Amino acid sequence: GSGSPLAQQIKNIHSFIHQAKAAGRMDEVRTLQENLHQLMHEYFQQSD
Amino acid sequence: GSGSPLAQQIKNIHSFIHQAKAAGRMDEVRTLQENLHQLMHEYFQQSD
Ligand SMILES: [Co+2]
Ligand SMILES: [Co+2]
Repeated sequence: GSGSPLAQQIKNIHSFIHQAKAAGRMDEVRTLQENLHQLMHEYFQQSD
Repeated sequence: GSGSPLAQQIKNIHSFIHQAKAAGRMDEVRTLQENLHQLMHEYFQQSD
């Protein structure tokens, strides 16, 4: 594929984590970290 | 690609975060999250 949709979502969530910290919303940071974790599982597949 | 040496380091650090959490070492989780953050900046060539 040429869209790299998951890489784009990862980049966005990364940015959103810094923004939530800057807003004083560490609660939102936690949820976004969980979201980033899931995306990393989708993107970085464990493989032989 | 997702199989580069850098991707392997990301996979490793990700696993180490789970292990540190299991050990109750949230201090180590934080340091490892900072390391993951840097690797993601390298891999996705993102700036803050
Ligand atoms: Co995981
Ligand atoms: Co960053």
